[PDB]
Amino acid sequence: QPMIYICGECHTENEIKSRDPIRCRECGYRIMYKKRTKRLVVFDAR
Amino acid sequence: NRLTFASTLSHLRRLNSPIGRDGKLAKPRQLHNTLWGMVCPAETPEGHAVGLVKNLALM
Amino acid sequence: MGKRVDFSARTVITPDPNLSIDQVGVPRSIAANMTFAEIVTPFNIDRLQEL
Amino acid sequence: DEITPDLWQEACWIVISSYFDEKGLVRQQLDSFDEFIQMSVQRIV
Amino acid sequence: PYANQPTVRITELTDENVKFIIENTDLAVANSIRRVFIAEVPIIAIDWVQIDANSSVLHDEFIAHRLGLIPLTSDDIVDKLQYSRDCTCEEFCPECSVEFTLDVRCNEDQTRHVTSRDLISNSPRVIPVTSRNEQDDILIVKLRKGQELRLRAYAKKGFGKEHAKWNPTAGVAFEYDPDNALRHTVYPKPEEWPKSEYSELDEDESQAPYDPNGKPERFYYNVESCGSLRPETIVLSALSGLKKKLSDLQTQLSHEIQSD
Amino acid sequence: PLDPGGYFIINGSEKVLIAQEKMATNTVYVFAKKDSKYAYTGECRSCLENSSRPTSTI
Amino acid sequence: VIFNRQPTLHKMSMMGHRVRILPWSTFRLNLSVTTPYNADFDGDEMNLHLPQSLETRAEIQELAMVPRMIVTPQSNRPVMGIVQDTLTAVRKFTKRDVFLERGEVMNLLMFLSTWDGKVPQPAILKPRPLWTGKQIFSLIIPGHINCIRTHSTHPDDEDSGPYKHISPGDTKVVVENGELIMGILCKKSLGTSAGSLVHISYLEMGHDITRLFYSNIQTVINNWLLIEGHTIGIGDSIADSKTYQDIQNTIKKAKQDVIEVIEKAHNNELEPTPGNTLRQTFENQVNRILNDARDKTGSSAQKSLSEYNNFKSMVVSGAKGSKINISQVIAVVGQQNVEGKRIPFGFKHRTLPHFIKDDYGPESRGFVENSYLAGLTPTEFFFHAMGGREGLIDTAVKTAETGY
Amino acid sequence: MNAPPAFESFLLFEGEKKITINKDTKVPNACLFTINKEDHTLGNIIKSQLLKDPQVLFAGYKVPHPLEHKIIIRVQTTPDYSPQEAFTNAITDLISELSLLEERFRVAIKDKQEG
Amino acid sequence: MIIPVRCFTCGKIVGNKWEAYLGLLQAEYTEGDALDALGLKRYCCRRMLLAHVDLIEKLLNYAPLEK
Amino acid sequence: RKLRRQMDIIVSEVSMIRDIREREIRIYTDAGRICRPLLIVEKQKLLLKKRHIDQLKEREYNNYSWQDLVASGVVEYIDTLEEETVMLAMTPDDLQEKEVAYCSTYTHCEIHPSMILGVCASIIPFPDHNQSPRNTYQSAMGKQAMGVYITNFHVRMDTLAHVLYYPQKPLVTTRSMEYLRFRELPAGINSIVAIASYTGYNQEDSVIMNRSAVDRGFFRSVFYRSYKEQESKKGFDQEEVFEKPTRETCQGMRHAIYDKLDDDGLIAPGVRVSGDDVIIGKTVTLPRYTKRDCSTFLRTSETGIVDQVMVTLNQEGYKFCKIRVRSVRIPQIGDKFASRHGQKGTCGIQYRQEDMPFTCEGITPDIIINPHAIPSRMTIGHLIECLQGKVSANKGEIGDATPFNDAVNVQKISNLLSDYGYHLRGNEVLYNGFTGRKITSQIFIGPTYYQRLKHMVDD
Ligand SMILES: [Mg+2]
Ligand SMILES: [Zn+2]
Ligand SMILES: [Zn+2]
Ligand SMILES: [Zn+2]
Repeated sequence: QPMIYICGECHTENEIKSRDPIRCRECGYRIMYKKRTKRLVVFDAR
Repeated sequence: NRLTFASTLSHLRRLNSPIGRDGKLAKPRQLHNTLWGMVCPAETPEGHAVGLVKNLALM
Repeated sequence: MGKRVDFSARTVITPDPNLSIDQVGVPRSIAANMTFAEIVTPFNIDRLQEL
Repeated sequence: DEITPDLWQEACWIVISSYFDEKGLVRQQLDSFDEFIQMSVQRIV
Repeated sequence: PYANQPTVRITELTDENVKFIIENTDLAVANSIRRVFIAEVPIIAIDWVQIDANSSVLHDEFIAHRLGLIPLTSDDIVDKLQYSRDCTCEEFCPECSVEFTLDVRCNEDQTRHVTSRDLISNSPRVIPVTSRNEQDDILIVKLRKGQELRLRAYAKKGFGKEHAKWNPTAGVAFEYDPDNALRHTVYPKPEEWPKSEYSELDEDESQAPYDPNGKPERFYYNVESCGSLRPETIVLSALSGLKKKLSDLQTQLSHEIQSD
Repeated sequence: PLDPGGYFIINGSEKVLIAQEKMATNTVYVFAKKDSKYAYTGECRSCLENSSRPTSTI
Repeated sequence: VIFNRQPTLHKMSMMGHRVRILPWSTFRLNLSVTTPYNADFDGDEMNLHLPQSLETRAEIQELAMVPRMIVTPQSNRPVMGIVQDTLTAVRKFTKRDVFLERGEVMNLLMFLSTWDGKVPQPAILKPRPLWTGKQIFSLIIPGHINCIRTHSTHPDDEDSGPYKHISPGDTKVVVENGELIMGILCKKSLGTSAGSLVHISYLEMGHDITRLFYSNIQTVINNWLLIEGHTIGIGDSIADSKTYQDIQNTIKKAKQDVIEVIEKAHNNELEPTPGNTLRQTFENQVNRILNDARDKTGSSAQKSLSEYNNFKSMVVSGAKGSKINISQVIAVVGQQNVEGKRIPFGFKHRTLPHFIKDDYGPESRGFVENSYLAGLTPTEFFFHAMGGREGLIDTAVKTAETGY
Repeated sequence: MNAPPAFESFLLFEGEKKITINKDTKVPNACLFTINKEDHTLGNIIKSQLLKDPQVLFAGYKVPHPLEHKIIIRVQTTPDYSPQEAFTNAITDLISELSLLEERFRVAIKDKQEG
Repeated sequence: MIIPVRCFTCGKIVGNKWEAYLGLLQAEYTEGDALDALGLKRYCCRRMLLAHVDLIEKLLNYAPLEK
Repeated sequence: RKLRRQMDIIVSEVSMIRDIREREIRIYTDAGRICRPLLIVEKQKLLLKKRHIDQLKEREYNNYSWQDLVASGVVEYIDTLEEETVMLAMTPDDLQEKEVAYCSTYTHCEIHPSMILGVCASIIPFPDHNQSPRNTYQSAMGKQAMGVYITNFHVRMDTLAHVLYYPQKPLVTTRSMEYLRFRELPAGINSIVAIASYTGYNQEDSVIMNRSAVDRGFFRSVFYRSYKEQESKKGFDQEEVFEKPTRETCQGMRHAIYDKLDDDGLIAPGVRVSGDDVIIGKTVTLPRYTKRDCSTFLRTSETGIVDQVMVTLNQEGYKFCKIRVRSVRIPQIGDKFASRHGQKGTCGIQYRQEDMPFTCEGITPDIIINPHAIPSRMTIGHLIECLQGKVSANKGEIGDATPFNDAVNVQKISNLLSDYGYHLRGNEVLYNGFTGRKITSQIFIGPTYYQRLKHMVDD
């Protein structure tokens, strides 16, 4: 439900809900990056 | 082209002669003696654009 | 005169001296996606059923 | 004063490195656009 | 119609390599032994990774594939462990795997070199070679201030044919007939070729004379181990493995003969 | 730092202008066509210093 | 299935093949069936059509299969034959000095489908039992066919004098009752030429027999080449100092002769030939002098090759290359021609700014006096690019005209 | 997309026999041993050991295809002998040779470790 | 972009030789003598240490995605 | 000329052609006149003295760069139209006194003849030893070779990008790569190749690879694919929006499961995504009621993993998402490889280290090519490269394969190779990996810089 995003300039973890223009409340940067999922992904060392 | 640093440099140093790939005349596609030092005699496509699409020399 | 067709494939080729001149190495993926409409008969009803 | 044949191979490539250290690989593209913004546009207006 | 009576004579034995000589045996037995050293010698290596966090410039698959190539001391443990195929356990267990852990974070300004020394295992016998108490520690990945790498790996028992990471050898110098007596090779200019280290000939000569009744004998070896298994353990584990395949093959054979 | 540049960015697509070759202008070139009513033809693609119109070929 | 490759030029470009299922994701072909398609494995793609009816299945099984498409009515000769490796190894396999032990033979015979299971009595029973390559090829050849061919190195002065029926070099291929009595096999005896062992196998014996004759020649010879092995390197492109000195002297004389021809024409001491202009006469004389030097240098190199040389093993068997490629790699590349003429004066009376004006000499007009091994000079390299670029242009232009 | 599992080369498939014997009808006293999940490691040693048996007239091995991990071994023996018996003795002889080679290696290792 | 673990040809560990290799070069050592001190005799392993380009050192010049 | 050489009123780019026979004197200042630099030549000597090379060595201290060299009247920018009236010298050696004077009136000299080559052709070692078409086919492949197209590839969300796991600089390199930055961003790996026929799986422009090397990261690469999408608010009639679709409200929902998506409608990084899967859940309002599904699915036969996800605003102030998928591409049967001399071919089969040949020492060749490709194509540079690479690896240096360099030939390389216990001609005895028996023909083996091309079989 929280959907925390990351910034490209300040790298601040800010919460952004749907129907909300993308803008970093900490620095105003307009590009947001998602955080690594919590699912358990397996990688075979081959 | 961002597949390798060589392609990027070549694409940024690419030439083009507007003779038309449709043309079947070998005179404009031939490696003229005047391509020396100004153009690569080897760097050129082998398809239907031989000799037309060139590549500048290093210097 | 020339048109697209079903039940076809295309990929890179590879040498294989362990095959006869009349043999061609078909991958398992292309063979799995491509099929042959075989009619059912009491001679093949058993095999076709298991398949 | 004169560059001997044994030292030539080092001098020629040294001169080349200076060229690529100042001009670059795409200098013909930058200089073209530069002269266009400085002179061409102002002249066209 | 019977077996040979081979001999052995070791000329060099260290912790990295072992140089021995086999005489009075067939070329096939010597070659298969060479193939077993690389492809049929069990060893422990990482075969399962679960990245919980990786903020480094290298993606997960780059690290996972990189962890597998890290040699783990498996002298006496590989013989006790079992294959995941034959084990009656779940996806993992202590009898069929060795759990690893890694937790590193670059808090300082200097680049943090994530090495094999950070791989913490639950079993003290199975550990990275460089961590075994000179040689430096293996470099897994470099980290920048603010980056993190945390995972949970699991090692398994396997051999070379499945993956090169299960190869305990770093080079197997197999040689026989240093002097070209059997003429298996044909040097168009024998004078232009060098002399082998095992050659017994005067510098004035190029190759030994032809021997029609000669047979390939006196095979030379140099088993340079990666570090996991001692150079001598690779040979013993190899012969035992090659002897096990033939033993199992003999059983399946008798199972087919009596059925026919 | 190694990116040499020399390209633009339009709608997120890195575009590069390919140098187009063309016959020199303001120069006299005497050619000879084998199949034509004229034996020798001397043309000159003319254009003012500060180009403002197409090339008036005479 | 129907296996096709574009451009479909001739009727053999769509032949019927039997399916073989395996893991990996590539269309694996036999290497002999790649000549009809003109297909190399340098990234080529070839389509595969699967008929969905018994009628179409039976139709292809009797009309378009590879066995029935071995011989072509275009030139009444086979289109598919032995190939790169199987042709060079079979040459080095049927030689007179090829002897196989009891172990190696059993490994080869194990790859034979047309084998009755009876090992042949070796051509040498003492002091050590040894089979010969021809003694094994006799089992590969089916039926009791009879053929006569000649190796590529077969001299013309042999069939006249003595030893005509007993060749010293093991030439004069002679197959009798399905047994390779003697001779070294090559493209002339197994390739796509008329009257070869394959063409005779398809005529006398059926198509199924010739099919196995193809596979057996590939499996066995390749399994034997695994022992003998083949390679190519600098040792095969190098020649003794004597050869280089003879070549440099030969070229030094050619360049001196041209200088005399130039001096003659410059002093009006050269007259035109009937039906040619003075300039055409000058170029013809020069082209003749240089062409003669290239041939003379090429022969000197061919003579300098040893029986172990791998380049010679390719030209002899005809698997790939020719005597010209060797002459260009060792002795001299030769003159570079543009539009059937020497390098023209692209500049004002010059081929390049490094040469003087009005220099019709060999180096100025594109004579590559160096070999690919010794290295080409800057001028010789640029000129060599023209002779090559002209080939790319033609290959890129004729496709439309020829396709139309 | 089609990369076959690596363990598929050594593991036997369910319902698949490790070794199958097929009597050859071309010549008498001959058989073909089709062994699954093997390679040249075993074919050569068994081949070589079979040639040394004078009662074996033919002994060879082949790989129908490298991508496969099976092997075919042909064995022809004298009428008084049997091919299956040769394939068994060849294994028993190889086992003893390796056992002797193994023991003689431990001694050499021990002698070298001490001095 | 970073020194591999094993040599593609033989399989010898080389990941623990890059840092030591650099520490020697700055000590006025030759590329050959340095590779010999590390125990690299075969030209296969020597290739890995002499033909490698440490690009990760350049990837670490860019700030990360998270602080 | 004196004015142009002094950076006077006339700039260096000015061309001054004095046709002598025809009394015309054409000066040009127009743009597009392709030209190149050349070393001016006095009566019989160069103007580039030793004092210049000294200052150019300390270029970082005394700020003495190319511009100060041109202003000194040592170098001159010559165009094609002026080359006709210029008499060049390929090297200063031509300026010396010879038994027979050829020109004796030189007026210019070349810095280095290798400069006539472009970018993709300069990377070729010994291009003057190969057939010209081959050098051309390589120049067209160098642009298709995998590597590191740019250092900041983790930030760029390109639609197609191939990154090599372990790039390596060529042991046999030219002195021009230092300027192309190929040493920093190479596009290939130095491979121990053996030119031999091994089982026949490398015939007709094909190669046999070492499966063990591939297992250690040999030519392994990763495939980055970026999917872009945006929600358009063109009008109140129908508006798109990123949101996890539902089977009860959406209409055009495929049978694929949408559980991998988040409430925001975008998938999260680190998730495993296969073909037919959804990464962006987009729904469009209708005029399965009142909204239709317009989700973006993945291309078939991809089986990748999401590297990162980006969300921002386009020019129209609408939401704009970019998803960069990552897929590791292992070199397998069908993948195309090519050296720096036109020797292109696909991996016919992958043999393990145990099944591959080896020398007296445990050196198996990573790649095996069919020698039949050398004679027809006459790519001698491939053999010399394989030689200079064997000398460089055993000597501890980087081979200088400059095209036109008389100080390096095949003889000198051979003598240097005989000092390290190897055959002077590169050949080496190999042992059949299946039976251990020697190979009658001493095979040719050595390090050769090979490249992997994006033209894979899976694509
Ligand atoms: Mg092709
Ligand atoms: Zn921010
Ligand atoms: Zn378990
Ligand atoms: Zn190595």
